[PDB]
Amino acid sequence: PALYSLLFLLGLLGNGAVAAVLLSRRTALSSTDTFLLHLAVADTLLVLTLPLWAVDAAVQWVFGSGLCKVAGALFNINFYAGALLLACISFDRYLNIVHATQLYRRGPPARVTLTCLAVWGLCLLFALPDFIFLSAHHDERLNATHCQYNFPQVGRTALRVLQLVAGFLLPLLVMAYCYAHILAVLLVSRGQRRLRAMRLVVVVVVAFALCWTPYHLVVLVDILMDLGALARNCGRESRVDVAKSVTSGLGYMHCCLNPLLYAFVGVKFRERMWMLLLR
Amino acid sequence: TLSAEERAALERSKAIEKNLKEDGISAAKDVKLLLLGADNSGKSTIVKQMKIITGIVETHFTFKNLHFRLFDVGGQRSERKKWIHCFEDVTAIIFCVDLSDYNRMHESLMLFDSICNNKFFIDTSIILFLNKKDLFGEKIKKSPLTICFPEYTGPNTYEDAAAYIQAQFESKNRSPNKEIYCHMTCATDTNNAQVIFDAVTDIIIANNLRGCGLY
Amino acid sequence: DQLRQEAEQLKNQIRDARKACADATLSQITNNIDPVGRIQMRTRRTLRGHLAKIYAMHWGTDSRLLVSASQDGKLIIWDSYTTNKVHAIPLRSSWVMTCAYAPSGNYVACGGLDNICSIYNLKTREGNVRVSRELAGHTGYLSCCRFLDDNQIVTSSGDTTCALWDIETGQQTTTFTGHTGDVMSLSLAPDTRLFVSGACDASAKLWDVREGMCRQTFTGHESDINAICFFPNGNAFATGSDDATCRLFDLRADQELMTYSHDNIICGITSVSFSKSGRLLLAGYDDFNCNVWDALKADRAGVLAGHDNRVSCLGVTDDGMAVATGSWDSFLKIWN
Amino acid sequence: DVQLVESGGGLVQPGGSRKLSCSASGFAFSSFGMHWVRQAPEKGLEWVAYISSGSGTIYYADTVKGRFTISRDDPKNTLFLQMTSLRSEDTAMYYCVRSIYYYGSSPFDFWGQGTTLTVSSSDIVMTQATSSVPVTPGESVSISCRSSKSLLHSNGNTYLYWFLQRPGQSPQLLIYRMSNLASGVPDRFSGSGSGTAFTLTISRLEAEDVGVYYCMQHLEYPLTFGAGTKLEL
Amino acid sequence: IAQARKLVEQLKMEANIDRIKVSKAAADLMAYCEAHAKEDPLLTPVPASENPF
Ligand SMILES: CC1(C)[C@H]2CC=C(C[N+](C)(C)Cc3ccc(-c4ccccc4I)cc3)[C@@H]1C2
Repeated sequence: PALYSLLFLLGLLGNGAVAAVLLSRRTALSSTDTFLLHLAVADTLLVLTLPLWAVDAAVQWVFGSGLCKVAGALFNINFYAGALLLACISFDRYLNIVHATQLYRRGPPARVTLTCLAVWGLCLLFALPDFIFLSAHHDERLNATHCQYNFPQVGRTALRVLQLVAGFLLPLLVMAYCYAHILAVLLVSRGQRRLRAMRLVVVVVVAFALCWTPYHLVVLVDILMDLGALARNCGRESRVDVAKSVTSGLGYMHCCLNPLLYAFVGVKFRERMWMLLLR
Repeated sequence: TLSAEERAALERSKAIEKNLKEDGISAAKDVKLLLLGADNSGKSTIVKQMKIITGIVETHFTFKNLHFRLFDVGGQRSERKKWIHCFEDVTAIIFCVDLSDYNRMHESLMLFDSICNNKFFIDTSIILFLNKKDLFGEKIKKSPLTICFPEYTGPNTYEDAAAYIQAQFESKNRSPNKEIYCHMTCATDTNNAQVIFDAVTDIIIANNLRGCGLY
Repeated sequence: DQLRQEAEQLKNQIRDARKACADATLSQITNNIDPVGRIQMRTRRTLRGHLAKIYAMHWGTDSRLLVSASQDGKLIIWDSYTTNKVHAIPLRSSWVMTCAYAPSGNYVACGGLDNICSIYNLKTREGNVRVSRELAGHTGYLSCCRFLDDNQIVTSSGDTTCALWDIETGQQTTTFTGHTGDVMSLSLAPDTRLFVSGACDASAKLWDVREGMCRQTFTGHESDINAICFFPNGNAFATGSDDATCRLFDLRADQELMTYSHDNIICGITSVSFSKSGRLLLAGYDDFNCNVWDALKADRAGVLAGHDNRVSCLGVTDDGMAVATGSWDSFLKIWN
Repeated sequence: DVQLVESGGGLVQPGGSRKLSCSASGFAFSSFGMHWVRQAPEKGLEWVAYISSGSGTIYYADTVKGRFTISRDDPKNTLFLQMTSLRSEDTAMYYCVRSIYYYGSSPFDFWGQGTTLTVSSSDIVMTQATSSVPVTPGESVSISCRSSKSLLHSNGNTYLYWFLQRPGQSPQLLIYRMSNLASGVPDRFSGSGSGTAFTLTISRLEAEDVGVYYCMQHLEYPLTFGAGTKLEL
Repeated sequence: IAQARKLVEQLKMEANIDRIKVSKAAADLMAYCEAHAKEDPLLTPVPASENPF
């Protein structure tokens, strides 16, 4: 539990400072700055539920069905927001580094609120089912009390496939394409800044892949088990649950790391933070 | 805004705001480059597509879906410190040097050192042009490159001499994050706009890396 | 050869006589005057619409209309009360470092690196602003402009020389010489018979507009003087320098009365202005701030924290009801 | 010089339609709002329609709403009025006027020459008590007109305009808000008032001051005129 | 040889001025900023009803 709480403190402190710094500007914010602020807000909201998940995985759910609905809606909204916002950040970097000549502007701040609002609305519409269907169930397999869906097994499979294909595959493909082309362009440029750019891009891609692939891999394993492609047994189910727990821990670790891997490495953000602290 | 005439005044203000915004859009695809160097340095004949337009001279040739504006500040005969900040936001500085004017080499070096280390130009990249190669090759044979640079120790061949000249000019940087795109051009060199464009392309990409948080 | 000795001894006589007058420092007479307290002023208006950096600004004599010059090649006339854009004038050259508003309000002036002072007539029968005259003759950039009448304007350039023009004819009536460096500012006396100019030779001098003669010269700044302004009663003025200090000079005493330095200030002053009474001295620095100085005691009475870039211009309405400041962030802010 | 010339008037049968054209020449037509004002035979001025700069705002008098429509052709510097169904009450001389609105402007300075139209066979009320006022040159004169609402506003500006029409000519602007002298008029004219009572006073009356004086309110649409006061020599 | 000729002449004019004690000159500045002290909106806040902003 100490590591859980330690994860909680760092995540709140990291994201909160990032959100505070960007909100302390008196002028327009760069497109990537806006996306970073939205990602920080979403991740803060998502990590606000960490003790809830820790308690539920520890003993059981004891907070009732209403809190299930509220927490599930919050979590799904912020999860999809984080995924889509990372994809949008990668696309923005691609457009600003691969087509930099064709998108050159003489210092007008291009507004990007449309995409942010669209992403948030799509997240809310995706999370809609949580408000209605998530509840508390008394299982007969584990003799415990967890928060789960009450959809038919076919509905569960459909929802799991939707999660897999709309939270992992599309963001992963978009990020891969964008960052690979960014690397290709940078390696054929001339300057003393391309080295750190390539290193940071590779680090970000590796972090995302190695922090998100495990959880969705476990989800795919469960989908296959529920589709008849795999056999159900006590040992396999126990291993699946252990993998769920460990992968969720890794995901929360990625969420707490996100401020470091996207904001604190940029010179612009560091100067902003120092100026704000001076004031 | 309640009054009838105060309502018409508010309409007029909005019509002005709309025109200001449109003018900003139409003047967004323009790259501003500052021209510097001594006299007779070829700073008036870099790109043969001039289309010009005492004081400040501007040139606004266009090339590859981009509008380039070249500002010449010759003839001011004042202290640069008090008008140099007007160009703080230029994309890059184009510097011209004449390789056939030994007596003017020292003035050019003094100019380059002051500009390269100006507090305002701590981030603006420089495009160094070393013009008039043909004369340099003809003059070096008669006059060795020792009078202008007494510390020169290498051979008296064109390839080595030029590299030393470029090395000295590049030696005044004394700072990171600022690169110098040195190039050698002759009188009959049509491809000078190409050199500026690709160098600006790298300058723009580097700036975006800073804005996009990748640096 | 001998004149050089004569030049040196004449300077000594000036200094020796200058030292005789000084009996008690300004800070030593006004020590028992109660302070002014913390001057808390909050933004009331924010005029936005300028794209590039703003380099100059002037108040209309009616204390309601404004004019501002920006590097984007626009000259905008603002209605302060409502924040409405009365006019927007396109400029031939986008390099503009000054602008002035005529006392009558019929004309407005502009200039910069082009070495030409352009005068625009606002009250035209055709309903659009037109350039009435273009004044030429300066061999360097134009630093300041100030109207004397509807047909007379004073200019200063980096040529080290000021001038007085006759807008009707367009020729140069009088030329003022004596500076050994760029002239960066001037302020017209309230009675418009004398004016002062701050130059890069670290000196300011007082000129007789009618006689074309240098009546006095004031020294003390360690660097160039960036701005200058007359005291409201016309018997003193204040100068701002890259030295990171402001100083108060008296014409009758012919010396420096007080300095406005603080250990925490390192940058140079870009603008200087007084209040209607003359007790507050507002100056704009490069640290993105303006400090209000109790001109009688040289104490920081307040700070106008705002803007995201250097503050380039200052202004106070003839009625003293507001303060306007422009910056390189392309925003004008009115304070009260 | 500034010049507004109108054409398209004449004799039309009742229930027909005509178009009036007002072609400007000599100013920035694109920046000026334009009005239509008509004056039926020896009756008095009456505001008709208004089209703003950029055509954003359009207003009509209640009398002509639905029948008339006003359009502006900026590139060609022309102002139009399309009249669809003309009653016998529309016969009048239609005037083309220009108005520019910004802080401290004179929004009715120049009037067109007018075109005659003949047809075969809530609001603020402004009153001019006296219809005629005999006087001789060199004598001070005073003309007053009241109003229903107080033309004073929160701005402190009293929105009242004084126009003088000479025999056979179009009206001319004299005082544009309550006391401001229109450019070009002699300084002998003066204006004053408070709230709902106003007066225009002339000193050292000349031989060219004979005509009819109209007082108009620009506080809110529809613009309304006075009956008019005539000076007789 | 001639450029400095006028330089000395200017100094002679500038050296012959009937100056006054700084004590008097300083006092006059103090008096002015006090007499016109009630008419300065910035120095003393003006009631919000009379403030155009
Ligand atoms: C949270 C609840 C209280 C309600 C919603 C779902 C719950 C369980 N579940 C589904 C395990 C949460 C979950 C989901 C996804 C991740 C994750 C994976 C990879 C990368 C980043 C992340 I974040 C982590 C945890 C508990 C009931």
